[PDB]
Amino acid sequence: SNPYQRGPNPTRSALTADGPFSVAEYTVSRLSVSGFGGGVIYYPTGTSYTFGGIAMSPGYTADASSLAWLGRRLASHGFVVLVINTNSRFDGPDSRASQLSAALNYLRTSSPSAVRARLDANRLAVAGHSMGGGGTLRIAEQNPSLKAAVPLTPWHTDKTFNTSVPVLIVGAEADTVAPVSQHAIPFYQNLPSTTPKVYVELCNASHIAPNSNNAAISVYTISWMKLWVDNDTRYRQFLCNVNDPALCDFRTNNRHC
Ligand SMILES: [Cl-]
Ligand SMILES: [Cl-]
Repeated sequence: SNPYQRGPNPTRSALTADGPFSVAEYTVSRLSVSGFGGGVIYYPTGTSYTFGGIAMSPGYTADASSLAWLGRRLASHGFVVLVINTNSRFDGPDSRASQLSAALNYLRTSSPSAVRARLDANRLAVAGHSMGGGGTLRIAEQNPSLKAAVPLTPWHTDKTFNTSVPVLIVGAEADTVAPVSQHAIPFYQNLPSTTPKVYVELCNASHIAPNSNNAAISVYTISWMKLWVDNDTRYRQFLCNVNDPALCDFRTNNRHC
């Protein structure tokens, strides 16, 4: 049962480190693509399976290297992951959405044959930090064929996204760049009631929490991607009846349970 199932039965502990798949890396140079600023693809190797794909945007003034740890972590749990560089480091959230859109088309159509051989382009998802997270909400609303969206410490001036794509938002309690009361929590609140949605808030963490290995971001991002990109109900346990000391808030409409 479940053609998309990959990897062993999960434990929390296994989800805080790199997973069972070996990972290859391919550098997409800036000038080799129109529509975004290149980036790095992390993708499984040593395997004959196909996997869902994820496009992920860094944050304001940031490089793709800021999220390398998470691109590798995801790919090692069984995902083809393209972390973009933006055309300009100063690009805003809606610009980042359009570049996510270009990056997804690139992954499907024009990436190297070794990458395409590992990708099931029918199952794609998006994630992003800061302003990249605002771009994630924008594209989830523009393109409801996506399987999931994970905005990390997100920032946007627009507060309402009418999307049927399942969304998990990571807020940081002590974020002063995108305070959760103005950004993350309103985005959560304003998503449709019928859309499966989760908000998790990291205790004593600031806007830079996504820039380095973080156990909570690892568990919740892996689990949400697994549950919706792979229909993998083994990951429901990490997302249901949550009692996590690392979190200082938790909200959900509990549609995913
Ligand atoms: Cl913009
Ligand atoms: Cl092959």
